[PDB]
Amino acid sequence: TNTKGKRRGTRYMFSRPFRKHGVVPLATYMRIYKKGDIVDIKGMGTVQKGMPHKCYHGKTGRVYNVTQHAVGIVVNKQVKGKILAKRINVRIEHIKHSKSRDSFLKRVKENDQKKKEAKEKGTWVQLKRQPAPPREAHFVRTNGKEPELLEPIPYEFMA
Amino acid sequence: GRRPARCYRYCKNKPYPKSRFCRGVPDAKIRIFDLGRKKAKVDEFPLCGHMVSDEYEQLSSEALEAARICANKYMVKSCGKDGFHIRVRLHPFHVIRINKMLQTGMRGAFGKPQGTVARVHIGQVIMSIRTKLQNKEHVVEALRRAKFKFPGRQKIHISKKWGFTKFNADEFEDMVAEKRLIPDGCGVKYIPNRGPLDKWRALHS
Amino acid sequence: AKSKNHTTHNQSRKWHRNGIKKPRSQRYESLKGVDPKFLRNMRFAKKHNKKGLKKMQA
Amino acid sequence: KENPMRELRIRKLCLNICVGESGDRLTRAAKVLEQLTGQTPVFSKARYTVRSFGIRRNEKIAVHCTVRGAKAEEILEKGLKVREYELRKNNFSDTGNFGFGIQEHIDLGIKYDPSIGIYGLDFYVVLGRPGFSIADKKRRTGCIGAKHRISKEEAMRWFQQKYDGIILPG
Amino acid sequence: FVKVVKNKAYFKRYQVKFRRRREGKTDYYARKRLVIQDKNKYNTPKYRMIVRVTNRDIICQIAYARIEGDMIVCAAYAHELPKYGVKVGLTNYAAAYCTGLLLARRLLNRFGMDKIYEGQVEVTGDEYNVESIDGQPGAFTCYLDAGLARTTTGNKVFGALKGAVDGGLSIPHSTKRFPGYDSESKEFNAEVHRKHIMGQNVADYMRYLMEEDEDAYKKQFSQYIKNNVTPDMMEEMYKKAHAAIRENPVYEKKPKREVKKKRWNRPKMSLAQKKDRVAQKKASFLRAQERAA
RNA sequence: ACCAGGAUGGCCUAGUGGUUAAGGCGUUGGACUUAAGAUCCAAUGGACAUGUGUCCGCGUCGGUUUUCGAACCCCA
RNA sequence: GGGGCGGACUGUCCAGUGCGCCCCGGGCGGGUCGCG
RNA sequence: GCUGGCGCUCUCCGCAGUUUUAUCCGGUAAAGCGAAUGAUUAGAGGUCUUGGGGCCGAAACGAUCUCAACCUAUUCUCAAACUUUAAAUGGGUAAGAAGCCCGGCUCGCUGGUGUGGAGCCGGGCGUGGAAUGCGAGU
RNA sequence: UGGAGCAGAAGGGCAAAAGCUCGCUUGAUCUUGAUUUUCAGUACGAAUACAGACCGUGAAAGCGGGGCCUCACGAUCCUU
RNA sequence: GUCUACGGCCAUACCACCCUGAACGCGCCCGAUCUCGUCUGAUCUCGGAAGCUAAGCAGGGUCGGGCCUGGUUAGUACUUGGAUGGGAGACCGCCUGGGAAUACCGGGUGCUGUAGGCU
Ligand SMILES: [Mg+2]
Ligand SMILES: [Mg+2]
Ligand SMILES: [Mg+2]
Ligand SMILES: [Mg+2]
Ligand SMILES: [Mg+2]
Ligand SMILES: [Mg+2]
Ligand SMILES: [Mg+2]
Ligand SMILES: [Mg+2]
Ligand SMILES: [Mg+2]
Ligand SMILES: [Mg+2]
Ligand SMILES: [Mg+2]
Ligand SMILES: [Mg+2]
Ligand SMILES: [Mg+2]
Repeated sequence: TNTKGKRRGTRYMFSRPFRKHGVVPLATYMRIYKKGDIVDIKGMGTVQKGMPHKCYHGKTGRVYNVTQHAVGIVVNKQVKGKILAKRINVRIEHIKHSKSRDSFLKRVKENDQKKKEAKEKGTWVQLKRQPAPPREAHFVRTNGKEPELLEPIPYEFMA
Repeated sequence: GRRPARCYRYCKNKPYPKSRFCRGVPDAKIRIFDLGRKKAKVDEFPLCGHMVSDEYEQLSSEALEAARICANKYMVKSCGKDGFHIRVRLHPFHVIRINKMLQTGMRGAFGKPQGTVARVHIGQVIMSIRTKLQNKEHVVEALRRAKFKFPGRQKIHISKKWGFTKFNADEFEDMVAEKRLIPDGCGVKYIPNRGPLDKWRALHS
Repeated sequence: AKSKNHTTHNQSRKWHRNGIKKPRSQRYESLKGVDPKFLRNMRFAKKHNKKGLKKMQA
Repeated sequence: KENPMRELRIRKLCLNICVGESGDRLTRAAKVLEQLTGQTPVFSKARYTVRSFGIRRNEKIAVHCTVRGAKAEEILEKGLKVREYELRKNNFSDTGNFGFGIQEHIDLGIKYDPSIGIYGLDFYVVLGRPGFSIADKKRRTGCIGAKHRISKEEAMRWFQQKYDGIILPG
Repeated sequence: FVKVVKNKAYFKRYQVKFRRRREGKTDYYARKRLVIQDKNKYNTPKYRMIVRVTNRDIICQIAYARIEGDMIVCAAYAHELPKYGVKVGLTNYAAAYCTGLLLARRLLNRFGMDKIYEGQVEVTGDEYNVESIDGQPGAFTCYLDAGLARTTTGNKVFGALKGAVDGGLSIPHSTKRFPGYDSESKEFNAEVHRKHIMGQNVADYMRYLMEEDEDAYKKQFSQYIKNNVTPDMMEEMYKKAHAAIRENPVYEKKPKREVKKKRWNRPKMSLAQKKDRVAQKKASFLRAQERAA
């Protein structure tokens, strides 16, 4: 059997990237985390305090509590056949703001900005994003040149 | 003494080199990987022939020495004592194990290091010989004789390259002439158009 | 008499028979684990929201 | 014309007496360095134990001092008056420093007393131009630059044009 | 010979430090503990009194750190002390006090807190700390940024600190680093600190030199004679400077004018030019052989 | 094979906690005796079995080698 | 591509390379609009 | 945990062993060793940075050759307990009414600041804001 | 650029440091709750953010409730 | 055109050598009475302004090394899913989608925020 150690198998996971060791850049610490904000967990190995467990690395959660140097996050964690909503405490170094929700915020701002105008102009805009449609019927111009003829190559033993 | 090579023909295990975790490994039977005129220049031995593997198999160090003795003997007989250069292009790094049983059974059945065996892929060169152009049938018969020391199927392929180099034999001589390859012992050194200009002045003085 | 040591073989089927349900998120989630100083001040704010009730109706 | 700041100057004269064993025989060498330099020197400890030398770790086996100002100039003229203004070409280092050794400190002109004895010592001269302290400052430390460094062949020229010294070959 | 250390693999594996650390201008260990706010304070600015001694100038800045960079709220230099009267000695302890006081009064006048929070109007040099008056806005609170300056007793960063806290800024400090604090008795002497604030350590040096070596006095205080500053006027000259600072601490911008767009550096050389240059070098080197033979 | 050990002057044995190389016999030189043993006065020598790690420093502690001896190898 | 003015810069033969403003000769490339 | 039974609360918005659009996560396959660590084959080019020697000298980096290490560029072959790179498959999150947008109170937390945060109230906005499928919850 | 050291196994981490040398110390103290880890989502152990004291240290920002992290340990009954 | 003070991103910024640097600045530089700390005013700390861009620093240069970004490598290697595909096997081919990495060959060589100067 294995060991139940806390950092078992985290040799590359908690390690720093190549030529990215040493001083933590200080705008990591300057980012505002509100209640309810959606963030991504990624354990930095420079700071050994507040370190999330390896099952939270690469998980995304919702911040429920904010303290001086750390936040509490609600994280979905699958425990065999049930998913638990975790209440974990993790420092500011091991988290980063998720960008998955701030494109939905861009979509709702351009969707309420397309509801509130064009209503006075009477036309109808689209808000539900359709998937990638079949390609429309189009003409392909071969102006002058004939399409180049391809043949399979003879087999030559390379080396 | 040692088992027949059919026990360790296939690359079944993960690679297992000798390191600080594998100790008590006996030295390989093959030690010398180059025979013939090692000191021959790059323009003296233009014609290169390879013995190329066709299987993902494992060649023993004993076989790698037997084939180089067979090929060496035919090339010293046919091309004369120094008219060739043989490079064995596999070095046996994968250690094979043995669980010797004279009783414990399969309890604690992790082997002690039995021997050293090289791993070859489909299309990887096993042996290479460079020589003069007129010794081509002697190269082909030398590798064809050395074939029988090896398990599995090997092809003999006269390479497009110039000896033991990465450059083609047709483009080789005029790109030596244009001072793109400077001959440096066995092979060549490529001179790109990218260094400081003092190297270009030293080359074009 | 040796035996099988460990497996996770039929487990993914058993987890999916009644489903792998996401945990039940409802609005107004509980305040367990929030900062006690912040929560004590929040309870003072909730205790005195009735104070400025006339300004609200005005 | 060269600038006034390319003029070579003696940064420091570093004197040590390496006795090799601790006690009274090292305190009298400290008194030698005191009467030579005008200041109390500091002892240096052995880094590890070598039985062939008779040293133990962290045992005070040498004493040394650094002098600057005009006092380094005066003690260096003392040292070269002992050495008769002759240095060998190999006494100059690759970075533009030089040095020598005195077999007897009372040859410098320190009066002998029975309470101390006679100690040989070791002279090292570190030269510099103005601006060599930027590698030692705290706020904006840098390297001194290639055209500002002292070559061996420049420190030899400074020595021969500053003390009329004769650089012995070999 | 020697295995060369700065080979190709060395620069492949080299991780350069931060630009400010490589230059030497920033202690990032200090900056992490100094500029970062607690995260349950939520864009509440954390203010700094950056105090920087150059060779000819003391700089006192009030800043707060943002993600996109530090945001300077107020700034005061010593080169503007000729406006208030301190013509000579723009990098002494008294000038440090003057620009700390000028930074404090400029910032409080910008925030509207000039008539409140006046500090010590008479400088006596002891421990003083402003306090928040109820009903009025609370006092401005910042923390000192000495940078890499070795905070020993008598450092001019603490002169700037004393100028700021006598102007009315709430900065946490002790009197252990003010000049006049005796290290052996562990007591602080406000009168000695008042002499250092009013420059009665340097007028003592001019009186010291005018009796020992008049020529060394000439070469040590040369612009003092040119500006006609004597040992006897130093206290009231700094007093009039402090009174003028609290009279008018607002800063007027030096007006922008037009210039003829003159470039003083070499422009970066183009790809066509750097190909042509090496082609010309090759042609010249080859002609220096086909003309030699 | 598994466990437990053991390798030091020419032979037989000491030797730690980590700094001291020990003893007996032997060898060598001089006395005693006509001479030799015995006896008396002295002297030398150690691949500390190897390399590695710990430590300032190892014969000494800790893992791996190379020669040896001891115990066990049972129920059918 | 050519012309004009302003400059910068380079080559171990006067010779050459960009950049700024203006003009011409256009060829070209597809987009947008109009006409048949 | 899987199972059955008994139900119950609603339905007649929600959810998914699925994709898409976004967005993070990873160090396996492959690849690399003219890149760190480790292993390792071959020549070549150099000098004193040392040594082993022939030969010329008391000898001399004085002349003279080599041969070794050493250094500089190449080259052959590699790694589960190496790695600059680095997949495919895969794991989180988001795809709205519990959402946005105004106004106004409370706070003993925060503190230049009707500052910041948080909690309360009042109002406004339904094109239900990817595809597909299915009644769910307890 | 760490090829050293950080008590040790190994891995990760670390350069005006987390290493080395000084200065001062005792946050290796008292007291609730919450959380992570193994997990049944139980304990122990270990750990993490907080809060309430009382302190240390520094000029201050801050940092500290043991050791840079991953290991170094113990229920009921009884005794003290 | 550029610098100073504080920075964010942390080499397109580093490294080696060379050339230029107007004005302010940054510095080097002068000194040790005071503050302070050293064997040593070299550092640190303080008090200054005779001299100078020599150094740092800034801007350029190198058929520069590194770094960054492309092409090639290469639809190669590998890979999701499929077959009563092949082969004694080893392994390989096809269908279905996904898809690298060196060597080799191009291009680039710090942007930028706040406050305050100089032309
Ligand atoms: Mg196997
Ligand atoms: Mg079982
Ligand atoms: Mg500090
Ligand atoms: Mg792994
Ligand atoms: Mg592989
Ligand atoms: Mg506390
Ligand atoms: Mg510690
Ligand atoms: Mg019991
Ligand atoms: Mg000085
Ligand atoms: Mg300069
Ligand atoms: Mg210059
Ligand atoms: Mg380049
Ligand atoms: Mg700017």
